[PDB]
Amino acid sequence: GTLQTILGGVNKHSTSIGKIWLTVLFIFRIMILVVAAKEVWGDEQADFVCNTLQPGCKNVCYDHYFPISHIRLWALQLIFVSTPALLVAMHVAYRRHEKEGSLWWTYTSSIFFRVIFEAAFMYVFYVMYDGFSMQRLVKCNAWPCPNTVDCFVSRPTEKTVFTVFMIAVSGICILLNVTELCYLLIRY
Amino acid sequence: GTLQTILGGVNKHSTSIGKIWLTVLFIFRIMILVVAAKEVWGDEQADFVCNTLQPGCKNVCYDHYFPISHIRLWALQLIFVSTPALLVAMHVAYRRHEKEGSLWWTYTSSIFFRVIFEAAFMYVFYVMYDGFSMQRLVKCNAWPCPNTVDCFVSRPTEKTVFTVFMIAVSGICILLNVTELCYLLIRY
Repeated sequence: GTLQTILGGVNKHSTSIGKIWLTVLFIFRIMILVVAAKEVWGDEQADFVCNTLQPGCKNVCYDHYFPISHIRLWALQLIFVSTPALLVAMHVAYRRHEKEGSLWWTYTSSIFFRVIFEAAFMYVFYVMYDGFSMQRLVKCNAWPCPNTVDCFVSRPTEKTVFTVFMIAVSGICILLNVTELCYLLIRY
Repeated sequence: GTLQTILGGVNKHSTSIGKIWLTVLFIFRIMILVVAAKEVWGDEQADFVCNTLQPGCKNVCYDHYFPISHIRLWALQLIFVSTPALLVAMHVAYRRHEKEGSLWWTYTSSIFFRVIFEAAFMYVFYVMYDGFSMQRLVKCNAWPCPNTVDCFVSRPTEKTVFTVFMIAVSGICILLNVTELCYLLIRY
């Protein structure tokens, strides 16, 4: 709808890599998250199965091993990497309404925050889920589960495929931002 | 019925302790086993409850912790301590039909086997069940139970009360047999 119209304006104001490659990969990630990945995680808790009769053990074991869902993490990441661009668009429009360094300092800082947000969320993915591969079986001993209980994840393989996809694209977006930084560094 | 009539005959052929005290304690144990204890163990497996959804885990955990039921052990013990008396009764009757040392050697050996059988079964009770107290909770990890499963025993306290009763009486029967041995030892 209006999203592509809005992205058209920020498309008209960027650099070689920024106009084309960064914008395409950003839309690439949104499409994957929306049309494909969001329904892989639909039954994440409904189809989580634990071999026990203890009431409440399923709730605490799912919450222990999935403190925040993968799709919610990706939704937050896309929002954080798109706000610096949104700020520049309004900042330029505000400057136009009133009417080198002013735009240069904002644009350079704008791509600096995207690298930080991109790397921070990638780091969170690794430490929180201990690698990018999801297991079929999780062993849970949190109260009130008696001793250790076996619980089984829903669609672990398909979730691994989409996890590798999102991580790979995010790593590419980091490299593109770094090269854009270098092109504005050699300019001096 | 005829059991007391049969016990009357062996009552007429024994010694001071043997005629009265050993016979009474033997009948004492049979009454407890039959009229009281046998229905404490009636629902031993029916009311054995395990906190799991694994099919077959209840069967293997009950079999692991109760390889042979207490009442079946006591039934075997009473049979074994009553056959030496039964042999003497037929041996004497056979001797009567045909018609000091011959009866003395049999009678002395007869009370010797009762001590051995009484002590052997008491030893089995201790090693197999690790003391004379039954626990409410047993932890079981035999296949196919996943990890360790909590299982709950039926009527553990009442079974402990009758276990202490049968063990105490059996220990008294050992002492009575030993004193009878001493009385036939000082005779020389």
